[PDB]
Amino acid sequence: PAPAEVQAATLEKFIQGWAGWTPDGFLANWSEDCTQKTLPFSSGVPLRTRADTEKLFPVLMSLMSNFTLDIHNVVHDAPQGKAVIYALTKADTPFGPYRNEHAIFLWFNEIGDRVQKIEEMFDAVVMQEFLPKLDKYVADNKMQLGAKF
Amino acid sequence: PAPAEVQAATLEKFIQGWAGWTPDGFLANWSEDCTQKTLPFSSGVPLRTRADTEKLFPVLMSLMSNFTLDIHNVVHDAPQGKAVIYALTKADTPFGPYRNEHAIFLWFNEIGDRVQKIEEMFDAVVMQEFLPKLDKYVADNKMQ
Repeated sequence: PAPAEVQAATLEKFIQGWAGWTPDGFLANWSEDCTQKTLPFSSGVPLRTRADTEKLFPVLMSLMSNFTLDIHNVVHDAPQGKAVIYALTKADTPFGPYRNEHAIFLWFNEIGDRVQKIEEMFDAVVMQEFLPKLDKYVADNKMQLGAKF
Repeated sequence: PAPAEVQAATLEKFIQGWAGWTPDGFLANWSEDCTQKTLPFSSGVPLRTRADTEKLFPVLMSLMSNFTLDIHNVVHDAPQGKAVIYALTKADTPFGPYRNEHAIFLWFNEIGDRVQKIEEMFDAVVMQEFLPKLDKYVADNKMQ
């Protein structure tokens, strides 16, 4: 129900904040009550709060250097306040080269200046080797995040 | 630009034909030059032509009974003539229960009454168990 030009500006700011690869710069575009869901539902990963996200992303971005974002497809449904992005990522990690692809569904808030809900499906076969190394990493350094992956 | 209502009718006919309610079926809504892409790109699967799909669907259909389609999200970008669907499927197969989830990206043709190309990302971890069973079934029975 937010204006389309307001939604489109948030969509671009969301992409630029993601490509900038800073926690504050990316989380600028998320509302205070934004949740993240990992798809598929069969994976059984619980919803992540904004507080979970604020702990996970600094760990993520400190371990992924030379981050590169390739935007492949953007689909914006302004009357519904929804958008979809298919993107490809790459980076260097202590665990070796990182390669991922994302299908990200977004919901804008009523004002349209923030993202209120995120559902994300990614390269699950490749990530079933990388994400557990992240969790083992967090445990070995006693970083006690209260959130996994 | 293709009208949003024309595109929406194709979107609904695509979903209804996928669920099996439409007459003329799933493939009547695709252009003659429609292709299907298996996401992610890292999987290295070449595009499936319309002829490949017409060969492939009778094999899946024969192996799948009680097919059920659950639509979770539809995102329609009428200005660009694009749409995204997130759906959940289930069926009974000779290999046991089938469970899949789909993130399907759709491009409509210029007029808007047909699907011009498809890019699909599915439950890859679960499909790594199911898809090679299909190839073994095809090979064991000397198909194609």
